[PDB]
Amino acid sequence: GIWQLDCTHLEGKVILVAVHVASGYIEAEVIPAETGQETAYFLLKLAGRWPVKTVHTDNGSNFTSTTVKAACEWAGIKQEFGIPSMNKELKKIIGQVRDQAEHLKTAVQMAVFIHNKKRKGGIGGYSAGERIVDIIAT
Amino acid sequence: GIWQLDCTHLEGKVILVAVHVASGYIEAEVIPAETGQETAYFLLKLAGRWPVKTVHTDNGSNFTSTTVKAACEWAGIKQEFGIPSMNKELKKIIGQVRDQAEHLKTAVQMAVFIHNKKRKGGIGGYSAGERIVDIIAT
Ligand SMILES: C#Cc1oc2ccc(C)cc2c1CC(=O)O
Ligand SMILES: C#Cc1oc2ccc(C)cc2c1CC(=O)O
Repeated sequence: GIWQLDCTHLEGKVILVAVHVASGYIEAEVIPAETGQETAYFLLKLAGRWPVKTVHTDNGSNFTSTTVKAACEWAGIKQEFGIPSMNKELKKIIGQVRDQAEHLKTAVQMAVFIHNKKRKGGIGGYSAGERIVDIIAT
Repeated sequence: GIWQLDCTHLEGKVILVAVHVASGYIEAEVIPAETGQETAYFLLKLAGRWPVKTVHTDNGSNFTSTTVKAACEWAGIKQEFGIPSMNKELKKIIGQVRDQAEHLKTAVQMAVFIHNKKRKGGIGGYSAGERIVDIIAT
């Protein structure tokens, strides 16, 4: 149930990125402007899909949102400070698709798709999408 | 990889619902007004998360959207006509939470959460969320 949440920026829009740490599986979303509400909405969606026990963030923003607090509590997500390359390689894949899409969000989702379905170096072993299912099945 | 897509309506807003047929797992989203684009966006998101091989719909709307067609083709989703209670029991769970939320979409996601994490009749056996992971792990 361990995730990292961070955010990243492109064409002046904010991309929320959750990583399932043991798998490298990602979910992402383009949000209107870093709000408590939208982070809360993304958390509640993610927790309804996967076991989400602990979310690790690297700064204080998410500790100051009333709605994130209520989402955390509603869904039983521990907020934990501290995070003991992803953003970067998702952007490479976004640039290779960017023109195949009117909306930035469609390119973000095409990039999430490829990241989660790819095999590491293109052959053999498991996708991030397969590893997350394999870890939760065990 | 078999899903059903349908849509439903509440407080004058449209809720897109995908069901993984063997599991009963659901994903849902509140969209602005039944567009090709937003259905396409929802499909591309879903396929990046789960194996999505075939989507079954019960009418023609999704066969007339250029963007749905391109999403289908990009992600390798077969669109199939014909669907050989869900909407209804999701609405019961929405009514029990509706007041716990400013936005309808938050109540939809609280209802998706409970539907996917619940056990059938409250004890024993597996949640829809556990069955989808168990079916794909096998
Ligand atoms: C947008 C948004 C949003 O997402 C959430 C997730 C969990 C909880 C308890 C609350 C919210 C809200 C605000 C609300 O609708 O009450
Ligand atoms: C909104 C939206 C949207 O979602 C998609 C999913 C797959 C594909 C090929 C295209 C789109 C678009 C339109 C676009 O951004 O080109």
